[PDB]
This record gives sequence, structure tokens and C-alpha cells, in this order.
Amino acid sequence: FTKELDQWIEQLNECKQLSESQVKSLCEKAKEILTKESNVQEVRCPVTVCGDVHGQFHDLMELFRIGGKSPDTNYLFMGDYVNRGYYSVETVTLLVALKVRYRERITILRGNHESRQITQVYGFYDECLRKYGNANVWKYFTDLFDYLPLTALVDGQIFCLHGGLSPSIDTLDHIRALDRLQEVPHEGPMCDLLWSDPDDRGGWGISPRGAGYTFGQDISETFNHANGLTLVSRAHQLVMEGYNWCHDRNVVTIFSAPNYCYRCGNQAAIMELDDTLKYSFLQFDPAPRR
Amino acid sequence: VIGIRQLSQSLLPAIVELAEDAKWRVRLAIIEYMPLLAGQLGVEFFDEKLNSLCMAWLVDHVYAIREAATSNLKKLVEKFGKEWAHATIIPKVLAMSGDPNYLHRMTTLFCINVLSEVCGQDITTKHMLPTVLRMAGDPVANVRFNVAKSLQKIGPILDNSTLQSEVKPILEKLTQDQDVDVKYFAQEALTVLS
Amino acid sequence: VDDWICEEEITGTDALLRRMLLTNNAKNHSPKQLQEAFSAVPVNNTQVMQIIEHLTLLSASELIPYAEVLTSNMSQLLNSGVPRRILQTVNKLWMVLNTVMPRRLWVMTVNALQPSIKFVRQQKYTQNDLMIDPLIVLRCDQRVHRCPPLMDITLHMLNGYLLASKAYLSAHLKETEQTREELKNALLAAQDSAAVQILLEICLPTEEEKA
Ligand SMILES: [Mn+2]
Ligand SMILES: [Mn+2]
Repeated sequence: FTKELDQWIEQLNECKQLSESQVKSLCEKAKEILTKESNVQEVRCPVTVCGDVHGQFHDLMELFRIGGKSPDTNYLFMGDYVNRGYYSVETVTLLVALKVRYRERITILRGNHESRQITQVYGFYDECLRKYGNANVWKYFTDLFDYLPLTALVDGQIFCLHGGLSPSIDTLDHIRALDRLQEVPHEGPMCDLLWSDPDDRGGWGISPRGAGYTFGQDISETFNHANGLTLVSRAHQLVMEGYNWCHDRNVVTIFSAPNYCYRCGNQAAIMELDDTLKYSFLQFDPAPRR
Repeated sequence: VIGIRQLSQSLLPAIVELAEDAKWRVRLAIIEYMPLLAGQLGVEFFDEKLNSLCMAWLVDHVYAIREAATSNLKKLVEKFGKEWAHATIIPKVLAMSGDPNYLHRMTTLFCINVLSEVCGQDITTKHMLPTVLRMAGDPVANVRFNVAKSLQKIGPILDNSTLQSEVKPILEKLTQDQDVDVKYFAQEALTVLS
Repeated sequence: VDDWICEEEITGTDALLRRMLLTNNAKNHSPKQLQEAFSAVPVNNTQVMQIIEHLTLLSASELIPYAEVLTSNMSQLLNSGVPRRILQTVNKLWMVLNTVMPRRLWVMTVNALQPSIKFVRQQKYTQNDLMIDPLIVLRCDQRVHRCPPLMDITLHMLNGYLLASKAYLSAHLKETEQTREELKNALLAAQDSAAVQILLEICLPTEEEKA
């Protein structure tokens, strides 16, 4: 089992996809592991907080070369593991394998592209059909995606999250009481958790994505003071500089897919938290491909 | 095709200049080609020119740079001698042991892993060993299971008289830890060490 | 000025004492003999009293060979029971040596007063390192903070290196010129403010001694 998991991990390091029975025994064990985790999963420092990978597997290998190997480096990925990367299946399989093998050395959160409709539209379903012929692996991964924790909390200070805040969410107790074992709705606090963005604005607003909201500095300050938080880490938006502070350094947006869409030319970054929350950003170029 | 004298005259200041490059792959190539320079250069010239960067690569921001520097330390030590290792690298590596940042501690244990095999037996068991036993009480589990893995790796290399005397009690202590991974790597170290 | 006004004459008592006592020609006093007096594992304070009390009669030009043995054994002078006269006399001899060899002496004293947890703990502190970062001289053994004769020495080195960093930064600015004046002035002001803040934190009655 553990030796089999290590063999699967060292196989997936060079982009060899797993088999159907391997996806069976891996996803149905990740279901058991992710069931015990709460919606606000308590991550202990040190951890390296990462942004959207978006299926760019060789960029994920570059990310591992920059920040370190798991389990040596604790990682915290804020969703969007799939959807218009050329190797989304291998990426999500490798990170799920790391979650299963090292349950305390990596925390994987749900993003907005881990819904059934979003993977159906944006090429993860097509990638599963191309790489496996059938369609059971796609719905296996979405059933796993239903089990993923919504948010993460580092030391009770840094509130890691893929999307942004919600008008209907004022406390972390609301997030802990959310029924996360469901498909991502078109509206509601869970959809706002996975889909919202920050903005330079004076309050709430409707997001241009058609799902979630958008919020300004005062909302972020109110949420931080009402919950005893110093920072809200975020990953849902694209940053050309890799990371970007917002709202007087209350919300930081971290993108971890360098050269997003293989066309954007962005230069992604990851956020390393020290033993005493002494943060560090490691910007990295897209990896060479031969 | 040219020789180390003309290369040291012409290209050495340039490569020293871009060994502090912004892009890490350039620094990785520089680290990978440091054994080439160490092959044809004397120990005194290499000391007065080419070790500030060789030790500063160990505290780099990129894991691949630190790993390449760690693997480069073995190539440097196996050529320039245990005395040069103890004179230059060992204090700088030991400086990373008490460092508050966690990955500098994992870097000094990777230095332990690559330096035990090339520092012999007595130097290993009288310098490298007490630090690894000392840092097994670190509050970060990533340091502790790396202590277990390092004690497994340097076990056959160090002096066998100290093995059951010292390593086994702290391996049992790491086996009685709260984290699952620390227990797993501690029992792996216990089984391989036997 | 404090390193210069000490050379001013007072009453001629020192020249008299030198003439009446240094002519004893008891030439056993040497850096090797003082080093052997310090390096005794059953350390005796009487012998080092005798040697450094003889050393106080020496001129500053002829106290040069004793600089290494005087500096490199300053860690032993913090070892919980060293008499106050030894520390005061060592401070006096350091002040004498400061008038003829201060640029070397500050580097040797900074290298001597390290915590020395590791084998060296960066014994390669050069003059350039201390002029780049004058706050290095406050990273001492931390037992010096309750040793007033070594506070005198470390405050002298701190004031000296704070003064030297201004000249070093002006020299580096003119050399790399081939605004930055504002940034240099901000760096200098923040450096002096940081030195004052660390000095005031040394003045605090730390909780180990509070209860
Ligand atoms: Mn995304
Ligand atoms: Mn997203």
C-alpha cells in the first residue's frame, strides 16, 4: 500500500497516468482521508501556500523544484487543479496521491474548477475521454472533488481560500457548518467561497465571472477583524507578477501557473510561510519543455 | 581546449558575476560546472575566490539550487580533502543547524547525507552525529522525519560502536512521536539500521 | 574625542610609576606567559592580576604584542566570578591599545566577544563586514550586557563603527557613481536609530533577572 503509493508517486512524477483500478483504489482512499477533514482545515506552519496549477503538469514539476519535494516541504494548494492544462489528469492524480500518501504534509483545497459542469465545459472531461476512453475516471475525480475542504486556516491568522468572501458569510463558524459534500451551486455561500474575487471598490459587487461576488477593502477588513485573522490568501485570479497584495496587504492573490493557458506569459509565484509566519515569495518562470 | 589559466583570466569574473543571477537555471548551470573548475584549480585559489558563493548557494531561495549545491559539496570534498572540508564547509553547514527557518535545517541534514559518505568514519561520528541527535527534538515534523531518514542513511557510514549506544534511543523516541510520517520514517530507520 | 582626550596628561604620575617600576627588568611578562596564565584549566586569578598590573605600566607602542592575548581571552573574563579589578584593568589596557591600533583592535575584540556556540560563529568578521553592518558589534556573548567594563569596550566599538559606516557608505556611493543621497541618509538615520533601540533594549531589566 505505502510502497504501492510511493511507486505510483514516482511513476506520476514523469507524467505517466495511472490505470483505472489505480484511480479506483486512490480516489476511494482519498475519500476516506478527506472525510475526516473539516471545512476550515487547520494547517500548521510551516507550509508553502500555492495558487492555481490549472493542469500545467510541467509547471507543477517546476513548482516542486522551486519550493521543495513533498513530504519535505509542506504544501497547501488552493484549488483549480484541472481545466485547460494539457496534463490535468496527471496533475490531479499526482496531487491526490501526495494527499493520500502524506496526509499531514499537504492540504488540497477545493477550487471553482472542481465542479462537474466546469470540468465538463473546460476540457477536463475531454482530457479524461482522450486519455482513458471511458468517462468513469472523470466522475470519480469529481466525486473526490466533492470531498475537498473548502478553506484552510494557518495558525488562526492566515485564512487560505481559493475564491473570496461571501455576503452571507460573516464568521468561520458559518464555513465550518457548510455542507461541503455537494456539487458547487450557482449561488450561495459555497459558490461565493469558491468563486469570489477582490476589487478596488467600496463594498460588495457582482463578479464578472457570473458566479460569486466581488469585495473591497472594507469588507476584507471587517472579515479579518471579526474573525481574528491577519491575512486572507487567495488564488482564483491571474497575476502577471505571480503574487499581488490587495486591500492594504489584507488579501494576497497567488497564481502558481506560469505562462497560464500557455499564452498569458505570466510569471507565477508561491508563498512560503516560515516557522513564525515570516512569509517569502518565490517567483518562477515557466519550465522549459523538451 | 584552452586551459584553466586563460579561463580564470577571462571567464571566471563573468561566471562569478552571473552566479548571483535572478534566474535560477543559470545558477544551476554554474553549480553543475563548479566541479569542472575545482578539477583544475588549486585549493588556495579556490578558497580565496570560489567558496563564498559555494556556501551562499546553501541558503538560496530555490530548493533546486540548494540541492545542486548539496550534491556539489560531495564533489568538492572528495577532491580537496577532509581537512579542507572541516576547515571551510563544516562550520558553514553547522551554522545552518541553529537557523530558525525550517528548510535551512533540512538543507543542513541533506548536507549531512552527502557529507557522511565523503568525510570518512571518525570525522562523521565526532562532528556530524551530535548535531543530528541534537535536532531530533525540533518542533517541526519535517525536520524530525528528516532526522530519522538521515540517521538511516549515515548509519552504515558512521562508527559502529556508537550506533546502538546513541542512535537507537533517539530512533525509538522519534518512533514515539505524534505525527504519522515521523513514526513511519523512524521505524524505517530502525528496520534498515537493525 | 574620547579616544583622543585620554592621551592628555594629568599630573605625571604615570611616567613616574613607569620609570620606578618598569625598570625592575622582570622580563618573564610576555604574551606567551600571559596566554599560559589564561589557559590554565585550574585558572588562577592572582597570576593574571600580576601580569596585567605590570602591563598597565607599559607604553601603548610596547603594548602591541599583548593585543592578541588580551583580546582572545575576553570570553573567559565573563565566567561568573572574575574579579572586578581584572575586568577594569583589561578595560584600561584595551583603552590604551585603542589609541595606537583601533582599526585592528576593534576587529579582534568583535571576533573575541562572539557567543562562540559553533566552532567559529563567523570568526571571519573583517573590517569591511563591520563597516557594512555596525550592528554586528551588538551580537555579542550576551553575558557582556551585565559586564560594565565590556560594555565600555563594546560601546566604544559601536560608536566607532557607526561613525565608520558613514564614511564607508560615502566612499561606496562615490565609487559606484562612476536620489541615492537621500537613500543613503535614510539608511544612516535608520541605522543609528536601530543602534539606539538595541542599546535601550539592553538597558531593560530582563525577566531572567526580574524573577
Ligand atoms: Mn483558476
Ligand atoms: Mn478558480
